[PDB]
Amino acid sequence: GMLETPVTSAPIVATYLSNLPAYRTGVAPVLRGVEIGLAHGFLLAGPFIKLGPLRNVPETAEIAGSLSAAGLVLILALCLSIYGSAQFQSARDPLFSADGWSEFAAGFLVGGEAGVAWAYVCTQ
Amino acid sequence: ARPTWLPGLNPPAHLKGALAGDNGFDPLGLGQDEGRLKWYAEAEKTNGRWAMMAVAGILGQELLGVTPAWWEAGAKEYDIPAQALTPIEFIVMGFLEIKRYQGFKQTGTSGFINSFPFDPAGMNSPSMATKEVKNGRLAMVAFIGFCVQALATRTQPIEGLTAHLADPFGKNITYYLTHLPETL
Amino acid sequence: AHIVKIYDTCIGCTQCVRACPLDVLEMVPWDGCKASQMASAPRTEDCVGCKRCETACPTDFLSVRVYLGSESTRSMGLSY
Amino acid sequence: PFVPPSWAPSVFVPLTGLVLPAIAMATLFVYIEKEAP
Amino acid sequence: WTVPTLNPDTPSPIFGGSTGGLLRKAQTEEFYVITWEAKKEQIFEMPTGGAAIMRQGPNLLKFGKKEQCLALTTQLRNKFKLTPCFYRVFPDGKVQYLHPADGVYPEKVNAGRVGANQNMRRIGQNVNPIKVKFSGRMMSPAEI
Ligand code: CLA
Ligand code: CLA
Ligand code: CLA
Ligand SMILES: CCCCCCCCCCCCO[C@H]1O[C@H](CO)[C@@H](O[C@H]2O[C@H](CO)[C@@H](O)[C@H](O)[C@H]2O)[C@H](O)[C@H]1O
Ligand code: SF4
Ligand code: SF4
Repeated sequence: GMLETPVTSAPIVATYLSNLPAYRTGVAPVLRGVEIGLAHGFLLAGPFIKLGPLRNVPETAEIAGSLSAAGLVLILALCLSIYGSAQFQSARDPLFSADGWSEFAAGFLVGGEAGVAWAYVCTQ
Repeated sequence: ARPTWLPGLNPPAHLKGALAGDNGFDPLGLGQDEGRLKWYAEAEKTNGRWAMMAVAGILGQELLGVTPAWWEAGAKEYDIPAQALTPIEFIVMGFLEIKRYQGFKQTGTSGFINSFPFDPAGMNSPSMATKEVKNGRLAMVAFIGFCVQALATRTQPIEGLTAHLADPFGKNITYYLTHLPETL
Repeated sequence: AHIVKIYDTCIGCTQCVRACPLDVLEMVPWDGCKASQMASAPRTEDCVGCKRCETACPTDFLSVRVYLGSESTRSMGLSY
Repeated sequence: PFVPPSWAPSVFVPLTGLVLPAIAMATLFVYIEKEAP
Repeated sequence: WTVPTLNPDTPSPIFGGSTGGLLRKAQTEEFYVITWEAKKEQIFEMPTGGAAIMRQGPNLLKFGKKEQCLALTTQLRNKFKLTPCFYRVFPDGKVQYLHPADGVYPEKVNAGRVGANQNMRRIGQNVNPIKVKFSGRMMSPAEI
């Protein structure tokens, strides 16, 4: 069969993945979308603020960077939505279905924008 | 047991719950005619769709700092005078609406120009239909609030909210309604 | 699926059948040549278009010809 | 009468360079992936 | 000769495994199974890479595409003088048998086969492309 390896087949690694929102079955797709969106949205603000074109402005740097992070989350939400449209047109987990993914994309937008807003509040 | 607008109310016969946003709220029995119901259902969306854009526009214009009030904007002067705005609007807006009706008759669904349904991104689903009307109904009710609050308060929507936020118990409808001459 | 045709100049050497790496061709009885056998292409849906059969045909011009056509998972030789 | 407003580029450049391409790509991606009945 | 029936419980060669094996296609579209009898335990080369030891007696392997099965068949026949046969297996559980289609390897002429895609003319006697134009689809003169 496939080449066995500790990275591919280890107990500690398997348990960690099984607890991630993507693999945690039994949770509504919308809730998983919010949990995933919040984590990525919070991180997405970092690089824009520190290395953006308006990084050296004292107060505008925080606003401009976070506002660009919010924009990228919006674009990503569109990518999630159209992916579901193309992939699911006609199985065990509700997420991998036309109904499930549409809820998942909506949750990501709500969670992602909340994370970007929450990141801004931390700064000011 | 589908929820109803009034707890303990049995939905009437003419409301079967099929249409998106159905809650059994037809006390006056207007939708009892199937032919009229199909027209009304589409008519509800378009009134709501215009409302949703209008509410966003009023809020967008206010937040961005557009100084003229959303009700005084008509009197304002632009590069193109009213001598040309109305003729263009009638010609352009007529074509969109004339073709909208033609498509609705043939297919029965909403659309844009020659696209019926107009769903480029393939987001259409039974869930999205409910989300559309409920946001649409909210905008319709919200817009009337903008119009009524303009008369009572003569203030922009957010300005009214900020005034309400400033003093919660004060700046309520009682102040503006009772002290109407002052706010005018 | 590709198109594979056997023409009446075949001498029944069997080299095309041996060369084929997907068992697309086979030999069948015939009376039009000394060997009394002719090449056949019954399983062209498995053909990938390598043209190893044409490389192996001694006759001039070729007696087996491959015309690349519509692509698919089998004809595109994919294992994924 | 013809002269557009001085703010036209501010709206149309982002609109035709960032917004319409996004909708166009989404429209095309969904279209090509769509399966026949 | 009758069509053999595949035995899914047939033992497989001694192989550690590799990254060149089956992919998600096997679980959704199809895969291929090759079986043969071994006179003695011997080392052979896997078409997917590496070396495997064939057990004495029946052996069974699974491959991702037909060419891989027929590549191993050539190795077993030419060097080890064995007589392998392989199938096409679908995810629904159906099993299709092929090679040898009629029990005799195609290189050897056998009575009962029906000629297919045989043109009783030369390559130089095909019609011109203009005469097969607007036939509803791109058609070569050889097709007609
Ligand atoms: C790879 C090459 C590269 C790099 C590193 C940069 C870097 C930068 N560019 Mg430049 N740029 C590049 C190529 C690059 N550019 C090219 C090819 C062009 C021409 C098209 C430009 C044109 C350009 C412009 C026009 C501008 C920049 C700007 C910037 C700055 C901000 C970029 C930003 O907001 O990123 C946002 C970053 C992210 C969203 C994330 C980045 C990736 C993260 C850090 C990956 C982390 C992975 C992590 C470690 C994995 C963990 C796994 C674990 C959990 C298991 C920054 C200094 C801007 C500026 O003002 O510069 C001063 C700016 O205006 N660039
Ligand atoms: C353009 C306005 C409009 C239209 C045409 C409709 C049409 C419809 N609605 Mg909807 N609705 C609207 C606005 C509208 N609605 C608004 C703003 C709300 C939120 C307050 C709702 C909340 C709502 C619910 C909860 C339900 C409906 C339902 C219905 C159906 C009822 C049957 C029928 O034939 O009604 C025909 C109706 C008309 C032709 C309306 C004519 C104009 C009226 C008489 C004016 C009333 C003015 C009012 C008293 C003053 C303003 C109040 C405002 C400020 C709050 C039908 C599809 C039911 C359904 O099953 O839908 C699928 C249902 O359950 N609607
Ligand atoms: C015509 C196309 C176009 C346009 C209009 C822009 C515009 C911009 N680019 Mg560039 N870019 C383009 C093509 C374009 N780009 C292409 C093709 C590439 C790849 C080669 C890049 C690669 C690139 C990089 C790598 C960077 C830029 C950046 C920028 C910004 C530079 C100015 C600044 O200081 O912004 C400051 C920005 C702000 C103060 C915020 C503006 C608004 C944000 C981005 C979105 C807000 C969305 C809103 C909240 C919600 C949705 C609204 C919507 C539905 C209407 C600006 C937003 C820089 C930047 O800062 O990006 C974020 C940057 O680092 N671009
Ligand atoms: C169905 C569709 C209905 C119509 C929808 C319209 C959506 C809104 C479009 C708004 C476009 C921008 O329009 C708005 O730009 C400027 C806002 O300060 C104003 O422009 C004016 O003021 C500017 C700021 O001082 C100056 O730089 C301009 O020279 C001056 O003309 C325009 O007079 C106003 O109309
Ligand atoms: S097609 Fe060519 S190689 Fe094949 S049997 Fe005929 S002559 Fe021999
Ligand atoms: S092209 Fe390749 S696969 Fe097809 S018949 Fe010739 S040798 Fe066989």
